[PDB]
Amino acid sequence: LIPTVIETTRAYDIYSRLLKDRIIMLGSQIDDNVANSIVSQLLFLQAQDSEKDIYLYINSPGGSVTAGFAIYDTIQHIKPDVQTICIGMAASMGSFLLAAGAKGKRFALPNAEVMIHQPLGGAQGQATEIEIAANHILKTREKLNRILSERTGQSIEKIQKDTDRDNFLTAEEAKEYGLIDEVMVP
Amino acid sequence: LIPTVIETTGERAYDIYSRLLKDRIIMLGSQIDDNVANSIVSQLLFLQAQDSEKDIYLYINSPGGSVTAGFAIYDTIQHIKPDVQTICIGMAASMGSFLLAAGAKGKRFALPNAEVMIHQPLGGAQGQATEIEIAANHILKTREKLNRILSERTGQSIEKIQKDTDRDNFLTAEEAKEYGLIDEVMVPE
Amino acid sequence: LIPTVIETTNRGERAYDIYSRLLKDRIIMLGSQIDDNVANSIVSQLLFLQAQDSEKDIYLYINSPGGSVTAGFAIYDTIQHIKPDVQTICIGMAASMGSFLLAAGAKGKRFALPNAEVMIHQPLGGAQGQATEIEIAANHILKTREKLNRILSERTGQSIEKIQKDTDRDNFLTAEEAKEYGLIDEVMVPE
Amino acid sequence: LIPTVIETTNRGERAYDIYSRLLKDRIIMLGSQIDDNVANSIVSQLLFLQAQDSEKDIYLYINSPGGSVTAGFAIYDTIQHIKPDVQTICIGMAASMGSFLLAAGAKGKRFALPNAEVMIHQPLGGAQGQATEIEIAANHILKTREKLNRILSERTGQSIEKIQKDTDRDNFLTAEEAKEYGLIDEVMVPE
Amino acid sequence: LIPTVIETTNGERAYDIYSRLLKDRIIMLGSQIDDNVANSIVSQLLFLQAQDSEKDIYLYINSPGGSVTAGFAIYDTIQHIKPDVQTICIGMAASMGSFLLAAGAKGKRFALPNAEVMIHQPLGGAQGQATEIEIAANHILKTREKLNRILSERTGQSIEKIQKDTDRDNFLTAEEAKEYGLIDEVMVP
Amino acid sequence: LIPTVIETTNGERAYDIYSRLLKDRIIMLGSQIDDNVANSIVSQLLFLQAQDSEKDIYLYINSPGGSVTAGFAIYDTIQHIKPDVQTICIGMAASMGSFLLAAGAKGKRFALPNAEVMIHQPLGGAQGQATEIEIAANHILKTREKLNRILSERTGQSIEKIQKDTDRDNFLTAEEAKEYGLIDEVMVP
Amino acid sequence: LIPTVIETTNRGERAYDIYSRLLKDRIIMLGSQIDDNVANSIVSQLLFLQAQDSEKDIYLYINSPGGSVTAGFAIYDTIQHIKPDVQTICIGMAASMGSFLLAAGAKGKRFALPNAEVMIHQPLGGAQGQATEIEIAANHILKTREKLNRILSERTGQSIEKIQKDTDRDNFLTAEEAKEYGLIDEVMVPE
Amino acid sequence: LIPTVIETTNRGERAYDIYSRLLKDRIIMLGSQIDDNVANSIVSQLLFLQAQDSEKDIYLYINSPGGSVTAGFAIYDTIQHIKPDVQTICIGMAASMGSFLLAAGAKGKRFALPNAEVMIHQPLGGAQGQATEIEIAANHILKTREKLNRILSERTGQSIEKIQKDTDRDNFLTAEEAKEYGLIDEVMVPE
Ligand SMILES: CCCC/C=C/C(=O)N[C@@H](Cc1cc(F)cc(F)c1)C(=O)N[C@H]1COC(=O)[C@@H]2C[C@@H](C)CN2C(=O)[C@H](C)NC(=O)[C@@H]2CCCCN2C(=O)[C@@H]2CCCN2C1=O
Ligand SMILES: CCCC/C=C/C(=O)N[C@@H](Cc1cc(F)cc(F)c1)C(=O)N[C@H]1COC(=O)[C@@H]2C[C@@H](C)CN2C(=O)[C@H](C)NC(=O)[C@@H]2CCCCN2C(=O)[C@@H]2CCCN2C1=O
Ligand SMILES: CCCC/C=C/C(=O)N[C@@H](Cc1cc(F)cc(F)c1)C(=O)N[C@H]1COC(=O)[C@@H]2C[C@@H](C)CN2C(=O)[C@H](C)NC(=O)[C@@H]2CCCCN2C(=O)[C@@H]2CCCN2C1=O
Ligand SMILES: CCCC/C=C/C(=O)N[C@@H](Cc1cc(F)cc(F)c1)C(=O)N[C@H]1COC(=O)[C@@H]2C[C@@H](C)CN2C(=O)[C@H](C)NC(=O)[C@@H]2CCCCN2C(=O)[C@@H]2CCCN2C1=O
Ligand SMILES: CCCC/C=C/C(=O)N[C@@H](Cc1cc(F)cc(F)c1)C(=O)N[C@H]1COC(=O)[C@@H]2C[C@@H](C)CN2C(=O)[C@H](C)NC(=O)[C@@H]2CCCCN2C(=O)[C@@H]2CCCN2C1=O
Ligand SMILES: CCCC/C=C/C(=O)N[C@@H](Cc1cc(F)cc(F)c1)C(=O)N[C@H]1COC(=O)[C@@H]2C[C@@H](C)CN2C(=O)[C@H](C)NC(=O)[C@@H]2CCCCN2C(=O)[C@@H]2CCCN2C1=O
Ligand SMILES: CCCC/C=C/C(=O)N[C@@H](Cc1cc(F)cc(F)c1)C(=O)N[C@H]1COC(=O)[C@@H]2C[C@@H](C)CN2C(=O)[C@H](C)NC(=O)[C@@H]2CCCCN2C(=O)[C@@H]2CCCN2C1=O
Ligand SMILES: CCCC/C=C/C(=O)N[C@@H](Cc1cc(F)cc(F)c1)C(=O)N[C@H]1COC(=O)[C@@H]2C[C@@H](C)CN2C(=O)[C@H](C)NC(=O)[C@@H]2CCCCN2C(=O)[C@@H]2CCCN2C1=O
Repeated sequence: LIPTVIETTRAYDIYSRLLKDRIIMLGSQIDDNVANSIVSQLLFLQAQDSEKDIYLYINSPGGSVTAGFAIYDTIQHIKPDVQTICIGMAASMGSFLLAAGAKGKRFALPNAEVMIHQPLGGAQGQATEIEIAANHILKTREKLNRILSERTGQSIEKIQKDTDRDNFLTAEEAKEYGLIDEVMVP
Repeated sequence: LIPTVIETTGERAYDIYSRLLKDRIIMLGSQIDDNVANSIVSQLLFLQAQDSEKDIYLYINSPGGSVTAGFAIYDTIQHIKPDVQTICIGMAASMGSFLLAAGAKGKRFALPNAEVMIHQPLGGAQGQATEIEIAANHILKTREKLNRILSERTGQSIEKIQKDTDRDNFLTAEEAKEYGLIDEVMVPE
Repeated sequence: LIPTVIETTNRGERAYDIYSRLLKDRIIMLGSQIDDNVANSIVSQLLFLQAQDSEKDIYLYINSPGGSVTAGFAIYDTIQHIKPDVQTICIGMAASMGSFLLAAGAKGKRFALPNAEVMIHQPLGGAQGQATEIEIAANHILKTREKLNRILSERTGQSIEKIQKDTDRDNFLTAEEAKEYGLIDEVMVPE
Repeated sequence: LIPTVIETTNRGERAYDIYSRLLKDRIIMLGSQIDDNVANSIVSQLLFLQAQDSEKDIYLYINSPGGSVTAGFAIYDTIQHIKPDVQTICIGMAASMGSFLLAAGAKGKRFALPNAEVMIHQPLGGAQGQATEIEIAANHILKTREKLNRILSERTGQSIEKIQKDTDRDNFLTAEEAKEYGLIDEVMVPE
Repeated sequence: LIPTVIETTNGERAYDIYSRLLKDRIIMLGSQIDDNVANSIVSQLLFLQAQDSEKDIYLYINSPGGSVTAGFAIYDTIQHIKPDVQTICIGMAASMGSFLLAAGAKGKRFALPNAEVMIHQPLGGAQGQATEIEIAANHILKTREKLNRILSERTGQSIEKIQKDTDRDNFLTAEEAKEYGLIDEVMVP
Repeated sequence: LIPTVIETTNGERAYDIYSRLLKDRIIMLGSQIDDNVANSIVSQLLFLQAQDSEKDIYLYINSPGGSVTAGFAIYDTIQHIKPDVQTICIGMAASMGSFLLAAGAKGKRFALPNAEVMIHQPLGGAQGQATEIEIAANHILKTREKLNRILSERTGQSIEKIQKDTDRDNFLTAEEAKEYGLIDEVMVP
Repeated sequence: LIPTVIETTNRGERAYDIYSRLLKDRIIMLGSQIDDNVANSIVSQLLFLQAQDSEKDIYLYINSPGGSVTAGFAIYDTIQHIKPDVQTICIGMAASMGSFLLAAGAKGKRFALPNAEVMIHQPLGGAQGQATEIEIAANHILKTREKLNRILSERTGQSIEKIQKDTDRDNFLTAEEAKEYGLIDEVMVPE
Repeated sequence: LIPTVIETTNRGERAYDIYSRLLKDRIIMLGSQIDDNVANSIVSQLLFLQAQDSEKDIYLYINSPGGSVTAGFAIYDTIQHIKPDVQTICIGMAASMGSFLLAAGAKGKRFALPNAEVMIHQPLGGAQGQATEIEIAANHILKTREKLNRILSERTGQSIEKIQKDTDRDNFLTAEEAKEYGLIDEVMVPE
């Protein structure tokens, strides 16, 4: 399953060994369980050293918006720069969090994919209940577009237009858009 | 389970519902879907073709169902020349109560222990925010359309109907009369 | 699954399903669970027989575990509305709305066969969701119960209080006990 | 899949399904599990056959595993109520409520074929819920067993005590054993 | 997909194929034997005796058997009625099917050259208390003793031999079934 | 996949990330509230008081709520213990989650700038007799009156306003929740 | 997912799961549905705590919907058997057998938190089969209700008659209502 | 789900699961449905404790609905084989093979707590297939029942005839009734 590594100076699972050097893996669908683990890792690493950079590695299709905002707010709240690196795919809220990294320190590997889209949801019941859920999800999208605007340097209007459908971007296209700063080269 | 009857006028065999239709009675006694709506519409148009002067009688024991199917029946009632009397037996709920109130003025009835339920329309939305936005706007406009027509038929204000249909509202025959959904409570002869 | 019978008169030979044959002699069979389809059949049959003859008695044979309350009331109100006396006969079992409709027959003309069972209960329902939604559903079924007890009081000669108490749990009765209660007038004596 | 028979008749040549053809000669088939649908069919048939002729015998052929007790009593009460003698013939198997209805035939006219099976047992039921609810259903099914045993005592000539002991578990009886018991009167001999 | 056949009269008359065969006193036992099948076969046997008490009846058997009690309903009706019941096996007569094949009128039990015959012991089951399992065992054992007793009388084989021969499934050719005493003749073109 | 963290001592000690946080008096309420979650949270609150009756406890909330009774187990333990319980909403505090957020020590209830807060009425159900439905309705209504009473005291809003505001699902931004009285401060970097 | 606590102790620094840590101070958690597994765990814990110290009080925290009656009586009988006083604290909810065990605590030492719920009701069960089998299960669960009511009478100071009426249907009680009833002794005040 | 306890001696600090801790003091928990896995655990525990000390008593605590007969007999024969007295204590419920094993404990040393239930019954099984296959299965379960009744006769002081009659249906007993029967010697009086 998950391999064990030995350091001379104990036994670590590979993910915990990376955390010792301030690397956090976001490598799954974002639910509350994932979000609370990332949050706790971010807070622990600040408590260890308030000044040294943190590195968030992202291979995620996204998931829950609220779970993603738990991570987003914790990134912005803490003193250290949180560097972000896209490996494989950062989609939806995973791409949102890729863009959330410290300005100048957001990366994607050359063949990594980035996807931007509008939030997904649903409601079943009375017209009033459907009205509430529609107004809530539209306000959630407004909140997402506004932050992405500030993050990428693109206008709210352009982001609305470009996320209307699923938008698949190359690592190059992600830089051009302003979702990342550099394509990390071999 | 559907019984057969014999008439003496030669002689002919009828299923009970076809026999009532002979005397211009239409039965709306199930969940309102497309099949039911198209049946009732065809029945209403046939009875007008036979006689455009004589009254038609729509007996209602229905939990409602599809709003558009209900509206297909509604629009046919209003288009045709004959007065369509409505009679609530057992229960008229949702689109069933809407169609009960759609009967010719002075000619909407309910039996003493019949129940009338009014409610807001039900639906669903899946997918993207804009897809949910369209679905929400559609069902809200559908409700506006329902509330407007009900207002005109009952005499009640649009907002009172908005308030009284927000949650499921169960009314007795007397309460439905007082509300303006019907005109008379049909008492034993 | 229903047998066919052949009938002979001035008009000749006619084939009937057995239930349609009984209907020709003003007998309606209430022999299933009560839903909207059954109710609408009964209602249509009651109205047809009044149109045929508004003086002659109608006969409702009941072998039913009840079912839908609103469906039963569609039958109930139709019985009361039409001019002819509607006799009721319990064969086998009249439970729930079945027993309500048995008590609904014309006074003096309600019967049960010596080994027929009669069951009386309170109405059954359900609610899932918000506290307000549950309140409304509770209030509806309580008012439905009030209506059932009020009518049953008139037909039996018992108080609403006694009916409330006796219907709190499922209450099974013999034919004799149903007669003593006022649900029926007579136990039908064999030949 | 049931066959159609053509018979030359007085009014004219006629096509019947075979079960309806048998009904013409006053034979009713009880050949399935006893539910409310089956019971109401049998009741209608017995009432139709009395209306045609109040004097001539009726013949009820039984190949049934039983089923519903109340549905069985709808058939029982109708048999006893009508004037004509109802003969009972067990073909294949009469079990549970099937065996009860076999025993219910007019005295001297209850038959089983040589290799036919008769099974007698106590009522089956259930209750799930509160202790009060389980008490009611237990008391109800126990009174139902008393009613069945008391009638069986009258019909077979055996004591309630003996029937109680003999029906505690499933009891399979041969045709000759059914005769000795008093469930039937005669084993039907090849003509 | 049961085909309709037409026959001329001094006009014309339509039959489904099976009802047409019954007119010439042929009963088809061509399915698994349950109570529904048994009561149908029993009624046909009784009807055909009523039409003619003298002329032979013909039972055509392509059945894998089924219910034992349903089988005995048919068996006892065959024995009761006065007409001779000829039995013809086409395809397969298994279990209670083969029992009823052997029950045909003496000298009048047939099987087609490639038709198969299977004899076996009765199948059943019980689940519950030891007392319940004992009763169900004693019942099925007595049923087997009843089957073996009659098969002995029909075949000429001893009760002990049939017990041995039916312990497991025994498949017989048409010639073997003749030799055994289950049939009298193999029917040749 | 809960990561292990290592800390130096005058040797070394391993912690799962959540147990490490508890050492500094942080309790994570980051799942649906059931009895298992409640008893875990209750035990942590009681343990931390036992360690130090003076120092603050910190409850971090990312919960969609769940059970009301399980929620009140946590609520009553917060009130009982002497230490001030600070509440911080990350991501979402919904239903009983938002109730427990509002239950934090006065002046010490927080939410992050993009964290969402949802208030609603309690959910339930009953299926059976009218008597059974009445009891279950009266019980859930009384539970709501209990929730609204406490929320009134915590927020400053009237019992009547909260009733109106929780009739349907009400989604609040971190700023709106502050203004409402559910939290005291929006936590800024 | 349950947290691990590190505590400095006399023998040395030690890692505990939080529930085992509480047990060290003589606290047992009853925080799930009561089945045989839960019951045997509680029994073992109560016996272990007597063995360590026969004099010092034990504390049973209850957040339980109830469950099995026999499993509940394994816990009840062990509480009464041991020498130490067993204090009971209702946190969140004590329902059915949960409320019974709350009432079972040493007199003067039964508590509920201000917003904690207490529910009392009659036993739940079932039977499916013969009339004899249903009789046995009905008589068994009725005797079980008598046993529970008789003990509750002793514990709360109310009559068997009152308990019978009050537990017929589900009865939800506030902490203060539980105190007036005598199920608990005290509502636990914020310190 | 099982709590951990820390123990102190000459050998220091040791952490135990609560059931392993009880086993150190020669207590075996029989607190589940009896299958082969449970039986093999009990058998291994019994043999280990004899190896440790062949004089000191062993204690078997029983909270069990029974299960497999052969599994129970593996435990039974192991109890009888080993030299130490094996005391039995019924907590909550000993039903079926659970009650058999309760009666299996050393004479004079079988206990039940005042509210513990004891149930006795006949063994349960099934058979599907040929008449010969059903006969064999019937004969096996009947002989299994003979063996159970014969042993229960010795341990209780009742006749095989009385045991056969009393075990025909599910028979529930109080602790006192179990003592009167000879299944246990003593009802365990509280402190
Ligand atoms: C090994 C474990 C280390 C745990 C680190 C937790 C931490 O840094 N929490 C953030 C809040 C937070 C939680 C979250 F989930 C997501 C976020 F983005 C942010 C925090 O408040 N940090 C404080 C320092 O720690 C605290 O002061 C105390 C004890 C610490 C164990 C827990 N605490 C708090 O949670 C409270 C809420 N924080 C405060 O009391 C102080 C003062 C009030 C405003 C919040 N706060 C601070 O903001 C303090 C002073 C400003 C610096 N300042 C922290 O860094
Ligand atoms: C025995 C079968 C009788 C069927 C009756 C159909 C009928 O009355 N249709 C309505 C339209 C309609 C359909 C529906 F589904 C729901 C509705 F509410 C209304 C109708 O058009 N009625 C006409 C009479 O019939 C028609 O003229 C012709 C032939 C008739 C067989 C079918 N037709 C039409 O469907 C068309 C659409 N109608 C017309 O052609 C004429 C002229 C154009 C406007 C519609 N129309 C009429 O309105 C005529 C005007 C003369 C009065 N005027 C009807 O009653
Ligand atoms: C061969 C088919 C015969 C169908 C018989 C229907 C019938 O008797 N309906 C009841 C209403 C009713 C329906 C129901 F479902 C359950 C009920 F309990 C009662 C009825 O109204 N009966 C009338 C006679 O019939 C009617 O006058 C006309 C035509 C008849 C085919 C249909 N109609 C009505 O449905 C309307 C509603 N009835 C009336 O218009 C008249 C006058 C307004 C009050 C109701 N009404 C009558 O009550 C008339 C005069 C009083 C006698 N009086 C009926 O018996
Ligand atoms: C071809 C259609 C034939 C229909 C025959 C029905 C019939 O005979 N019902 C039994 C009752 C009954 C029903 C049942 F389901 C199971 C039973 F066991 C018994 C019956 O009452 N028979 C009467 C004759 O018929 C009736 O008098 C009238 C009309 C008949 C169509 C229907 N009716 C009744 O149902 C009513 C209830 N019966 C009566 O009115 C008379 C007088 C009141 C007591 C019952 N009753 C009779 O008992 C009459 C006189 C005594 C002879 N006496 C019948 O045989
Ligand atoms: C077109 C429809 C033709 C229907 C043929 C029915 C018939 O033949 N029944 C067998 C009994 C039987 C039923 C069954 F399901 C399986 C069997 F194997 C046998 C019968 O009894 N046949 C009698 C003639 O018919 C009857 O006498 C009367 C009317 C007939 C419509 C029905 N009945 C009987 O069912 C009764 C039971 N039979 C009798 O009453 C007489 C006298 C009592 C003993 C039986 N029985 C006869 O055995 C009579 C006299 C001996 C000749 N004898 C029949 O052939
Ligand atoms: C490392 C483990 C720490 C365990 C902490 C348990 C604790 O604080 N329990 C609360 C009760 C409680 C339980 C719960 F689940 C939710 C709650 F909100 C509250 C408690 O009672 N605390 C006492 C101190 O502890 C106790 O006195 C004893 C031993 C402690 C191990 C367990 N006990 C009790 O549970 C009993 C019930 N408490 C008391 O006996 C005393 C006196 C009676 C009233 C309750 N009580 C107190 O309230 C005492 C005195 C007031 C201070 N006062 C506690 O702080
Ligand atoms: C750390 C491990 C501690 C284990 C403690 C078990 C224990 O106390 N069992 C209770 C019985 C019991 C079990 C149960 F599950 C629920 C209950 F309610 C009660 C018990 O009997 N306690 C004894 C002390 O322990 C025992 O004497 C011996 C060894 C102990 C390891 C196990 N034993 C017993 O189980 C036997 C049955 N008990 C006895 O032998 C003595 C004498 C016979 C009557 C029972 N008994 C006692 O009752 C002794 C003397 C009275 C005090 N008296 C205990 O407290
Ligand atoms: C620390 C592990 C201790 C394991 C204890 C096993 C044990 O006591 N087995 C019983 C057999 C048995 C197994 C079982 F599953 C359920 C039972 F009820 C009984 C046993 O045989 N016990 C012997 C002692 O042990 C043995 O001698 C040897 C080694 C022991 C590790 C295993 N063995 C046996 O299994 C064999 C079968 N036993 C014997 O060989 C001797 C001689 C042949 C007859 C059986 N037997 C004994 O009966 C010996 C001498 C009499 C005393 N006598 C045991 O107590």
